[PDB]
Amino acid sequence: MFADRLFNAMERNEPAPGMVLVAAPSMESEDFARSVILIIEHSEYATFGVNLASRSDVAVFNVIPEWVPCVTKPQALYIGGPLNQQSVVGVGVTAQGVDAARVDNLTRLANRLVMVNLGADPEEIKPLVSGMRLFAGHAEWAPGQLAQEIENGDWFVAPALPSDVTAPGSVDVWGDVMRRQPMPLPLYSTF
Repeated sequence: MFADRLFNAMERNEPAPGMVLVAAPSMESEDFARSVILIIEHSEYATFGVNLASRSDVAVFNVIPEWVPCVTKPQALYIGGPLNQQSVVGVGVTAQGVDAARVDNLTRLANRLVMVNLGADPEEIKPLVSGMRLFAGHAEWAPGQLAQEIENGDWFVAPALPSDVTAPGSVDVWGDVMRRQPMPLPLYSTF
């Protein structure tokens, strides 16, 4: 866009758990280009999030095989971010009837999105979620840093959908999240 950075022509939704940070088309960093970062923690100390757009070549079975029954295909670890890549976290979609606030092993982000305690018994969790994906590594923003970057036009804050977390392997996550946003963002998606 000529007038200004693409996102500065859009509305500014407040960052919060359950929202995704969409990378600007011009962001070129190998670790963050075309990422869709789900915010999983947002406090005065930091903001943590996991990219939903990058599938790794590591199969869940080769790391935590006990969770494969609950993992939505592709059953591979997704690269959540450049930090703590040995750390794995699970994001699920609550099943009908479930209220995460009533389950110790499920932490609500927003709507039906939840954090799954991977230390829990997979058999306990299985009937409580209709989908789940595992993320190795995460991204962290120092205090005030996310605001600065948003002001710089680096990120577009938008709500996440369960379909972003359980997206099939043939789906272009960054591309499709951009296509469901107001014009002219869809004109910058690419497949």
